[PDB]
Amino acid sequence: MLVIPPGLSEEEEALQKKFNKLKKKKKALLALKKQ
Amino acid sequence: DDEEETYRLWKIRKTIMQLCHDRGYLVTQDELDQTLEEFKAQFGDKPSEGRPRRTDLTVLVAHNDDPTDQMFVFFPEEPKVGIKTIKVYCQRMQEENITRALIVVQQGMTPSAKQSLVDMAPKYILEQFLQQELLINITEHELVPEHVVMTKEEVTELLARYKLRENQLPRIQAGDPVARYFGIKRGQVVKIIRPSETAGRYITYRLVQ
Amino acid sequence: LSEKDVDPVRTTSNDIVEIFTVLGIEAVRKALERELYHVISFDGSYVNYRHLALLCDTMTCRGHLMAITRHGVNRQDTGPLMKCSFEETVDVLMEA
Amino acid sequence: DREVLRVIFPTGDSKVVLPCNLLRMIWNAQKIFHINPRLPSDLHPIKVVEGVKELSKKLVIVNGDDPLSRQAQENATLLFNIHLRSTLCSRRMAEEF
Amino acid sequence: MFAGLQDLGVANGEDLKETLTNCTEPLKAIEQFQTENGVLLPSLQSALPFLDLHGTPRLEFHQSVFDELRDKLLERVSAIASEGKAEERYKKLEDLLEKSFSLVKMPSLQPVVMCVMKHLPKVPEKKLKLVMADKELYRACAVEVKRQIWQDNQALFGDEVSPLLKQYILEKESALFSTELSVLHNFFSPSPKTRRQGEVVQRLTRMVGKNVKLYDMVLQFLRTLFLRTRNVHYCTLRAELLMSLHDLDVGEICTVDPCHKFTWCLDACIRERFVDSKRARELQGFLDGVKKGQEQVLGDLSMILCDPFAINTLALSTVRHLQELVGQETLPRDSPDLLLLLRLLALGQGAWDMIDSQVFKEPKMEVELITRFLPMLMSFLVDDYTFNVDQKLPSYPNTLPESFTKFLQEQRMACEVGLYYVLHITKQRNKNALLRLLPGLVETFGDLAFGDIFLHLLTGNLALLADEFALEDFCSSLFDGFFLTASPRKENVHRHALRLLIHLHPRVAPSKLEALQKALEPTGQSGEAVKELYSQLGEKLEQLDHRK
Repeated sequence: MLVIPPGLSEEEEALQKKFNKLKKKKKALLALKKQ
Repeated sequence: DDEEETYRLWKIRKTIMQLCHDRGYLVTQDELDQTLEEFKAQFGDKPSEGRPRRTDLTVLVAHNDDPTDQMFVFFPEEPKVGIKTIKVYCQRMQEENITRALIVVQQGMTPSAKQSLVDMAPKYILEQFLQQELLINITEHELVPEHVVMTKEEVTELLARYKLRENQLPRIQAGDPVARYFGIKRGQVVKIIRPSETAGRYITYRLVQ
Repeated sequence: LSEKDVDPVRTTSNDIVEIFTVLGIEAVRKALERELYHVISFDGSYVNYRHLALLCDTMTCRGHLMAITRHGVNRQDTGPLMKCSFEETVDVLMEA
Repeated sequence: DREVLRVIFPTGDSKVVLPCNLLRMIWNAQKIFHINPRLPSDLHPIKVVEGVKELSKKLVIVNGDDPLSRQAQENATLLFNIHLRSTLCSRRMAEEF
Repeated sequence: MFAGLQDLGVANGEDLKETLTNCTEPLKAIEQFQTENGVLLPSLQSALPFLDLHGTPRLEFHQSVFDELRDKLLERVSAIASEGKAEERYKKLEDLLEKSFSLVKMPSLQPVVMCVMKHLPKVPEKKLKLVMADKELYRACAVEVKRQIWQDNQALFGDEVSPLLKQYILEKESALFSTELSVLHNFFSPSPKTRRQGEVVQRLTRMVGKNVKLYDMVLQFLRTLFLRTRNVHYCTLRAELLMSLHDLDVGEICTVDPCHKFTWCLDACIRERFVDSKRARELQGFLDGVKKGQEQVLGDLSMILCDPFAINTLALSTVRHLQELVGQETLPRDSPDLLLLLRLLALGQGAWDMIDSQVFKEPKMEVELITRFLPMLMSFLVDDYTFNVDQKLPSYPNTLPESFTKFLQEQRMACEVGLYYVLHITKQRNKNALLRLLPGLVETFGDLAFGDIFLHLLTGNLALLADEFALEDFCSSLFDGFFLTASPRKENVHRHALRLLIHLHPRVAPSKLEALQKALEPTGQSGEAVKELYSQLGEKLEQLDHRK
C-alpha cells in the first residue's frame, strides 16, 4: 500500500523554496510589465 | 397539459440521443430509435406531478473510441437557470472525473450564469441548449448539407496540399447552429459535402472563428 | 417546425436572416441561391449557375451574412484604396 | 451511378448543363465515316469499356496523386463521367449508334 | 467410394459387382438393378430417349440435375440458418445432421453436411471428433466450425501461430529501428486501431474468432513467451488481439474477460498520447476491484500494462503532470493521479516479475522515490524557468544531484520517469537541462536508457535538435556522456548512434563529422545491419563531400 509521511521531505522543501523564489521573481516581472 | 409535455420530453430526448451519436459518443441503437410508447412506459407518461420528472432522465454517455471521454446531459427544472443550479451541476461533475456537460434549459439562463459558464470554460466545458432548439433535428433539414469534423492531422494535410494558411479558408462562427450542434471550438476545421448541379458533388472547408 | 404533423425537412421560410439564425451558414447559402434563382428565372430567362454560385459564396464567405452594401464590403479587410473606390472615400481614408 | 444521380437529382429533372455535346459528336462520327446503321459493325464491346475507362483518366480537373487530390478530381468530374458512361455504353454503341 | 451409403441400405458398387458375377443374361441384371436404383420420377421414363437422341449422354442430364439440386440445397440450408424459430430450427439441423452425416466425406454431398454443421449452435461432439479425425474434413471446416472445435488440439494451433508470432516480433523490432527518425512519426505514432489494421492482426482475429479456448491458448502462449524472453512485444500482441476482438463485440470472449475493458481503455490511452485525471482515476477504480480468489488476474492485468506503447503513454503522462505541477507549484502528493500513473507503470514493469514469481500480490512502492526524485526534476524545470525570468529581468545553475543517477540506476520508476522527461526536454529544445542531466544517463535499470524504446525516442528528439548538432560542444557532450560509454559492447547503442549520424550529418561540423566517422567504423565483430548502416553513412557523406 502507498503511504506518504505527513512531513515535508528535504527535496520537497528545496523545491518549495524554489517555487517561492520563482513566484516572487515572476510577480516582480509582471509589475515591470505594468511599468 | 401532460400529454404534450410527454411528447416534448420524448422529442428532446430523441434529438439529444441523435446529437450524441453524431459527435461520436456511444449511443445504443435501441435508445436511438425508441418511439414514444416505450419512453412513456419506461419513464412514466405523467411529467406533471409525476415520476417522469426532470433530473431523472439526465444521461451520461461515453465516447465510442475512448471510454474515458464522457458527457452529462442535464434537464434543469427551473425555467430560468441561475448561478445556483449551474454551481450544483459543477459540484456534481466534481466528484465525477468528466468535464463535459450539456444543459437543456426551458428559458434563457441568467446573464450571470452565462458569464460564469464562459469563465469556467478552460477546465470544464459545457453548453446551454434551449429546449425549443431541440424539438427538431436541424441536420435532417434539406438546406443543411453534410458536416464532418476534421482531425488536426488531416487539416495539416489539407493545408499542405493546397499550400494556404488557415486564415485564408472560409470561416464559420462558433455561434452557428450546426457548430453548436457539433460542439466545435475555435481553430478547428469542418469539411462540408454538398450535391452540386454542375459537378455532382462539391467539398468545401470552413474554419471556426 | 416544432408543430406536429409539420414536415421539419422541407419547410423553408423565404427569409435569409431567419434561416441564418435557425439553421446556419450553409443553409442560408443554399436558400439564398434558391431565392436568387427564383427571382431571376421567374421571367423565364436563364443565367448560368456559376454566377449565382459565385455571388452567394462571396456573400457568405466569412461565416456571417455579408450585405453587398457599404456596411458589408467596406468592413471586410480589403484595403483603404478600394474601399474609397466604393463609397465614403474620405471617411475610410481618415480612419486608415 | 443511376442511384447517385437520383440522390443528386430529386424531382427527376434531366436537363443538365455539360461541356461536350456527346450525342451531336456521335452524329458527327456517324456521318463522317458513313457508318450505315444497318449492317453489323466491327466494334468489340471491351474496346468500348476500355476506351471509356482510359478517357476518364485524361480529363483531369484537379492535378495530383494525393488521396485528397484524387477525391477532389473524382468529385469535380463526377456528373460528366456519369453522363459519359451512360452514353458510351457497350449496348448503346452496339444497337443504337 | 460408397462409405456411408451402407447405412441407408443403398446397394453399392460391391452389390453391382456381385450381381454382375452372379448374372445369367446381362440385360435382366443391369436393367433391373440400375432402374430400381434410378431416379423414381413417374415422368422421367419419357425423358430418357430425347436426351440421347443427339448422342448427348444422359450423364450430362443427371449431372445437371445434381448441380441444380446442389445450388438448391445450399440456398435452403442458408434459409434454415436464417429463418425458423431457434428451438425448432436447431432440432431440425441436429436431426438432419444425424441422418446426413453418413456422406460427409463425399465431396459431392460435402456442402450439405458442411453447411449444417456450420449453422448449428453446437454441433455434436462425437461428430466433431470424427471430423477432426479426417484431415480433409478438418481442412474443409468453416471458420465457425473451426472456432467450435479448436479445444483439444493445442500443438496444431501453436504450430499455426508460431510463424505469425515470429513475423509479428520481427515487424515490431523493425518498426522501432526504422531508417527515418522523428518524434511525431515514431514507433508509438500509429493508433492501436491502425496497428490492428495489419494483415497479421486481421489473420489472428479471424483465427481466434469467438472461441474461449483459443483465447486462453493465446494467453498461455504469450505469457510463456514473455516469461522466457522478457520481450514486451507479446504484450502489444495480446492487447491488439483483445482490442480486435472487442471491435467485433464478441460476447463469448469479451464478457468472460474482465481485462478486455482495461485493454480497450489502455489502447485508447495510447491513441490519446496522455493520461488525465479521468484516466488514472478510472484505472485506479478498476485496479482496486481485486476480489477474493481473483488475484491471478493482476498478473495478466500486468501483462496488459507491460505494452511498450502503454508504458510510453503512462510515462509521458507522468512527464506532462510533472510539468503541470511545476507550472502549478504543486507537489505530486497533492495530485493522486500522478501516483496512480506511477503505480500503473510499476505493475506494467513488474509484469514479468509477478509472472515468474507467480505471486499474485501487488508489489509495494518505496516512498523515497516520490519524496526526492520528482521534486528534483521539478527543481530543474523551475531553475530553467528562473533562468528565463532572469534573462527577461533587467546564469543558469546546472547543479545535478547524484541521487538522480542513483535513482536511475536502482529504481525502475525513477528510470522510466527520468528517461521520459529527458526525452520530453530533448524534444523541447531544452539544451541546458539536457546537459545538466546527461551524465546521469550512463547507467539505468536494465539499460532502459540503452533500450530500444528510449534510444528510438531519443534519436527522434535529437532529430528535432539537429541544429544544436552543428556546434561541437553539444555533439561532444551528448556522444561522450551517452553513447561512448556503451558503444563498444552494445549493438543497439552503436546502431542508434549510426542512425543519428546518418540522419543529422548535414548539420554536423566537418571536424565532428570526421570524429564521429572514426568513432563509428564497425569491426568484424558487429552484425550485418551495422555494415549496412555504415554503407549508407558512407554513401551519404560521400555525396555531401561531392557537393563541395
